[PDB]
Amino acid sequence: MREVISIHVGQAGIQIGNACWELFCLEHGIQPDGQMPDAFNTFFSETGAGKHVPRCVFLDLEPTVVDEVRTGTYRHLFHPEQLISGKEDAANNFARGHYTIGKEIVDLSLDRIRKLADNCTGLQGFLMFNAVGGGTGSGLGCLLLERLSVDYGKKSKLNFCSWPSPQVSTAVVEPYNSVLSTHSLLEHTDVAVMLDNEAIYDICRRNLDIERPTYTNLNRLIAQVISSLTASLRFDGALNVDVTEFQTNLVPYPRIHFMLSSYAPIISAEKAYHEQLSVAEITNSAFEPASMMAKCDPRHGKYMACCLMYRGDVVPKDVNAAVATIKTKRTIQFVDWCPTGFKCGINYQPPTVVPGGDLAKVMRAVCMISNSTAIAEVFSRMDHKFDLMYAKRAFVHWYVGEGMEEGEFSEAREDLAALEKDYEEVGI
Amino acid sequence: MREIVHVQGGQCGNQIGAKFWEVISDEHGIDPTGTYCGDSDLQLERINVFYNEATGGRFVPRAILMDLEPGTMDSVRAGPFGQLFRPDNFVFGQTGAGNNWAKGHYTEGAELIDSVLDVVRKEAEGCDCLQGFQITHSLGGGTGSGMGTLLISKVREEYPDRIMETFSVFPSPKVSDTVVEPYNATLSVHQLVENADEVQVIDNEALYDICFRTLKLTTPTYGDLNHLVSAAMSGVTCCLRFPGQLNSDLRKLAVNLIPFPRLHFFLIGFAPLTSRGSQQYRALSVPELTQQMFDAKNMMCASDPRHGRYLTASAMFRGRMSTKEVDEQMLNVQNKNSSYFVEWIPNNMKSSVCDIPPKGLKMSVTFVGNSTAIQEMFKRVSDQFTAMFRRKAFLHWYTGEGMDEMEFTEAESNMNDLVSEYQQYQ
Amino acid sequence: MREIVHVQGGQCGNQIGAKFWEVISDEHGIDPTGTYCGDSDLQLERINVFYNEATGGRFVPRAILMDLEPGTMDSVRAGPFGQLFRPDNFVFGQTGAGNNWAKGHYTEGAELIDSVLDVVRKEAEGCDCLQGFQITHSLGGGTGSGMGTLLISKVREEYPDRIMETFSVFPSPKVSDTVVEPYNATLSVHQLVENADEVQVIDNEALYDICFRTLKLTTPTYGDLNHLVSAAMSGVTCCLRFPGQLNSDLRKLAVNLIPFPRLHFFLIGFAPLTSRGSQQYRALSVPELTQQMFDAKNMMCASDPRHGRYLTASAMFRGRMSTKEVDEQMLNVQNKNSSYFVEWIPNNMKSSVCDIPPKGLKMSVTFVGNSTAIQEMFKRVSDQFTAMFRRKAFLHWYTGEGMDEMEFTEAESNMNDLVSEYQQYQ
Repeated sequence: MREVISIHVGQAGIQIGNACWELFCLEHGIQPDGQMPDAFNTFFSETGAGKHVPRCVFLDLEPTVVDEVRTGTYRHLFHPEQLISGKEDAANNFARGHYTIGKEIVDLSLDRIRKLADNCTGLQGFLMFNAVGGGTGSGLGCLLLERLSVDYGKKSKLNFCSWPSPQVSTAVVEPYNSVLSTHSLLEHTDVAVMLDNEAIYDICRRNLDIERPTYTNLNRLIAQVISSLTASLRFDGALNVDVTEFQTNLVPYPRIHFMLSSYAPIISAEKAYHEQLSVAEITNSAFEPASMMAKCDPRHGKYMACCLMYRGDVVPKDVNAAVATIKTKRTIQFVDWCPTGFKCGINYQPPTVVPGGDLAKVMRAVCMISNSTAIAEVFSRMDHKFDLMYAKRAFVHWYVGEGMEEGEFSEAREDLAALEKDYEEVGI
Repeated sequence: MREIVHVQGGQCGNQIGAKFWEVISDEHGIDPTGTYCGDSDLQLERINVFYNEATGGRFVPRAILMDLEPGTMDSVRAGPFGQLFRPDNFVFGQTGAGNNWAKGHYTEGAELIDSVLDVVRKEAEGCDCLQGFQITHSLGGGTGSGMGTLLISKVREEYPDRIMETFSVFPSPKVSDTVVEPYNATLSVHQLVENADEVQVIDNEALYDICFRTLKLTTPTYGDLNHLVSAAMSGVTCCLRFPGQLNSDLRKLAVNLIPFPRLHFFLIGFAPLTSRGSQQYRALSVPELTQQMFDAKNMMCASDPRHGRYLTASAMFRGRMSTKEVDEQMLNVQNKNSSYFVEWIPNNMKSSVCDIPPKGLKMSVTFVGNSTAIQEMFKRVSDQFTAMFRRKAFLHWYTGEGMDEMEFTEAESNMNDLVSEYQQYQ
Repeated sequence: MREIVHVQGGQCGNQIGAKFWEVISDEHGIDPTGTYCGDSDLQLERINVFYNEATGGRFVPRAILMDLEPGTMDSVRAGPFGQLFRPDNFVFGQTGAGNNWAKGHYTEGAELIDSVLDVVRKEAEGCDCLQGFQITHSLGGGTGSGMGTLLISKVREEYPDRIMETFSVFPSPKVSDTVVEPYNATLSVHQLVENADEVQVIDNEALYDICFRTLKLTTPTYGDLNHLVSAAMSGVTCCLRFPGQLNSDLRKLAVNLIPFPRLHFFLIGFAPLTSRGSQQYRALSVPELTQQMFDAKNMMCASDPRHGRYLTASAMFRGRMSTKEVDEQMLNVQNKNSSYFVEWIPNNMKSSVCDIPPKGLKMSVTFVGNSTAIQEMFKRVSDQFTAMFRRKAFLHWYTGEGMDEMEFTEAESNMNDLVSEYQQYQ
């Protein structure tokens, strides 16, 4: 009917997808076996006697993280050939993900995607989840998106990049992988949403009061953002929003599609005790500049287009009252050529809480996805890192011996330089 | 007799139209299952204006429900008074115009317009001679503003001399959804100034103002806002369905409001509108109706009427009421607030009296006025349009999808000419 | 017919005005639940002067309640006769003018006057034809003297020809609270002499004398003090509400007792006033009433009238009573006290007899006087003002809210000439 196809590439994609599919199963009330005891058709298919299989593919070059899904609780939820694993790791190399080992699994991946997409017309789009800091997430991510652009041309392609942090790295060669990925996802994606790890680290320190969080706590918060994004496809609402709606409403120029996301409220079970979660204050905390999910303070940018997804016990008059206060607040800055800069979407179904998680049951929530010119600094910062390391050719011999040519560094750098000049020209 | 064919387009149009059929069924005494109850001749004698006999004695609306996204049509069917509509009159789409006027009008609107136009012709040719068409849609969206205005163009080519009334909601002034509002609005107006006979403007923000300060309703949902618009929709067409002392149909309203064919944009008002607490305090009389109807605080357009002059205005009264106070109060409002009416028209006001009030009230009035204070709305859309167009912002979604750069310049030129024609009379 | 709109400002005004809605309520026989009890036509014939029908049979006061703190508004609704008022006639402030005339008139009152003038226009224009407005406030306070005097200026701009009868309670002669008394008094008076038609002054020191020496109460509360002032405030407008041998209105009193437009400050008195023990002992006659009426110890103004001359004076008698003894005693007092009257207006006295006395008496009188002994107040406030202005004490809050030094000099000059023009005719 209308459905969306999720692609998870890399270890980051898979572990985010594990949390994402746990939330989707619990909100529609299907058990890990796959059968519940037709609005939800957008994420699950039908296999005979009442039983539902997800519309996703898991892709990884190591066997490790995909075999651990295969032996977990969700053995029979996923189709056995939706979880594709290769033999050897890409090993933090962009060149390995495209030219050496990437070609052997992309053909098998496209066969699965074609079989899963030709059940219906009215395919809404694709969701990609990947890390640009890695080898297989960045390298094979590009190769799949080049292949998808050739076959499925006009379909909407949303990307969720787990972007490298300014301070915390967990890799040394990630400035190389990130600049090469951004060059090649610029001409392949429609909308790219920037997620940073240390942004969610600081959110969970102050809001959830978790001093020592893990990746499993991060991925729950990411899953709540995706749930709020695609809530309108699944549930009935007062003002619904599609997947194809974002590209008409958020991206003003073809190259400018890099955004910043936020979710509010993120409140603990003890913390909910004392607080009225009013529509006015959950929208104030969404725009509160410290509470971004990308570690870019939006005081040093201008907002260009902004999309608010209300979910829950939300009356439309309090949305209009709350967004008017934001516009009149003079520390929030808008670009001159975009006088009206809001899309509001309101859904009825409240956010579902995972048992034994860290979030509390809340009656209403906001997910905000905005385009701003503050993303200029997150591209300048890797560009400072990239020049400092490429100037005397560190780590280059791993890439050039692996199957790509010296010069793709130079081409990717000038493409990023072109993107930086584009953000500067749009602001003035 | 005479018939109105109803066409309901977009998510906004479908849920405004779903509650329209709730109020008209209630006033004609139709059970949601389609039967009649109420045992009165006056309800039933003129029912073919909105309904069709179905040889099982049930009445089916002459409504065509049209959308590109199958979500909102499921919602209308599942709700109360949802089993009333004919299932063949639903025309689904699969893809959805993502707030893009291009895909509403040109590319995805084209493959569905053949399907909807077949159904409209089946209903239109079915009667002796129909009176006209009424469309409820939105101009800030894609499928209401794009495909709804395409339908207006096609039906005016086929049936040129029939009346065409449009209940259209506009972008709100202050805070406003769907960031490409001025692209959608400006492109839809120039396709609607040439092809619609009377256009009646609604804002959501004006309706929120009404429900806060007059109705004193604490949590107004879109059910309550649509109920207010449906009240005004029934008041324009009272005289077709019920007898009265002075009848006025839609063409009577058209000949009496619009001096020049280019200017046909109307402000809509309804009275009385009182809170539950203040219902029992008020003297519900013709002088009170006329005071409440001439407020900026009561108009369902976000355009302050005292900043302009009323070119021509009309008041459709309902109930058992005395006609001299219908006449003398309309004289009273012209004389005392003399600065707000234009000079080269003597006796600007039109009155019609119908004998059947809405259910639960004793007397009501609906106001349709051609004001030149609607210049303020077209200037607000036009300067927002010129803000974005100079920088070529969000243009590649439109220009890449099968229109040209020149249609935007034509749209701005046609709407700036509409601004200029209003300015010469004030 | 004729209606008086009653408009209340400040904590003092609202506690004084709560007792007006007690003493008028029981004289017209209105139940605090809204209904009427007392089965007599004469109370009910002329009730639109202070009340409005509410189509439930209940009577709602024509009262406008305005304050900048909700604290005294909580007191009004909680007490007896507190359910009578319409809640929409209540208008609140949240911040409170902290005894600053500047923020009562300029800063805090600016955002609230738009709301309260809306409520007054709903009541004023809502009737057939209005007579006048009456105001209760203070001069010593911020929210009574600032926002109440701004309302007088704003409503005079809309309704120039209607009467204004105002109770302002003055700063105390001997000991006064609220250290900015002369800044609130002098700043209010120069706008009150240009915008008020009649002002009759009340002093708290005067009421302390009355309740001690005449009423012989050991513990006079402000419940009891406001009850005494409210008794006289019924008496000046009584003859509008009940028929009589010789009728009088406020405009009857206005044309007669103000000889020149600048001097319209009045003294009030009341008789009879005897203690609880001496109700059974005193012989209630018109000769004894006129002896109590021409006494400084009956006056509700803390002045000695024997130090000056009564320019013009008036006595509104109430009760079924013989008119000769009304007329001959007024002649008797003018012949005996030759030097206490002015010479070049012969027969200075006005009498009016209304036939229905207040409840619990058989005969009563309410006394107004335009005296030139009111120079004691204006000189006493002016030299307290002049002393505190010479070295610029407390000016920086009033300069802080957007005044100048020049408005203070004008305020002194406008009131200093008022002192001289009383002295000119003494």
